[PDB]
Amino acid sequence: DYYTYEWQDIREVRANELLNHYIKEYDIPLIFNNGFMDAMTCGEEIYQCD
Amino acid sequence: YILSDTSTRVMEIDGDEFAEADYGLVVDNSNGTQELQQKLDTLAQAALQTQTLSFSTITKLYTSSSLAEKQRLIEKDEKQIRERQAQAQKEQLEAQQQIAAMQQQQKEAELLQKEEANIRDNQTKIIIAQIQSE
Amino acid sequence: YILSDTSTRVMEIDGDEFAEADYGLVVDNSNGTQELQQKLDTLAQAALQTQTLSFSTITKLYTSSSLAEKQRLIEKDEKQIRERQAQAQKEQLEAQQQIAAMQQQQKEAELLQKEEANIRDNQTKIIIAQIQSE
Ligand SMILES: [Mg+2]
Repeated sequence: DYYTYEWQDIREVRANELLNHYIKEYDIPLIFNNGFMDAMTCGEEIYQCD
Repeated sequence: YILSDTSTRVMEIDGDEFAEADYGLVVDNSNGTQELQQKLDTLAQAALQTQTLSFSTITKLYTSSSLAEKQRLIEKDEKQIRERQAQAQKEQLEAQQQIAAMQQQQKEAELLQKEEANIRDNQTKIIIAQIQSE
Repeated sequence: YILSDTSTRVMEIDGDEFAEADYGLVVDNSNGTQELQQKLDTLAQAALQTQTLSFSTITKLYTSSSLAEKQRLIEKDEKQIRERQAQAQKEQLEAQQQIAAMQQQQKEAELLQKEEANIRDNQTKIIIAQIQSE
């Protein structure tokens, strides 16, 4: 079934399987939610990805 | 564990150093991709009925989380069934034709029987004419 | 008592010293997994009617508590019906062929009888003319 797939498709599945996991693992929507409170208080909204 | 067999071998085909927005892939939460997601599941629900997508495929669509995998499953399951219906049309066509072949083979067998049935009456009429003439 | 026969056996594999989120499993109460539980239970009902899913398996889905268990159960019974509907079509396909097989040999038995019938009138006819010649 990967003969009907495309190269931009296999790169897109791998990108989502990385992103769908770690959003649910770290609970990233809460990390972005604390960052909005600094946005309304400083005017700054910064994150480090390490 | 979080990636597949084909997804882990992407690391070998070169250049993965380069950002994904250089290879045509962007992170997008916008009204275009929610409209494409709501279309692609409504299209699958319209394909679940009329027996175009199996119940194996639709549960893979609900647990996909990527608009291109769930696009390829609609494409893959349509090509499989439309191949199966085209060969089912073909096997039903040749079956009535071999039925048309076996009825034709027996009626010329009936036809060849009555002509060999007739001549052996005719040549034995020559025999019963022959014996008493002595 | 609270676990299955398979679920007590993953302890024998060398992985349960580590967290579950290292093997792709997280706890989730979101809009994502709540929509999946609706989409599996609605697809179960559309499979219950149109005779694709039995009443025994629907009772297993309601008391399943896992969104991947009831994914593997709807795919289980749908594979059970598609093999039965394929073999019953093939059993009906050979049944018309074997009736057509036995109707073929019986009319050839009507064919092979009348060629050996008429020659028997012929060979006794030669005995008639040979007796009168003496
Ligand atoms: Mg028990």
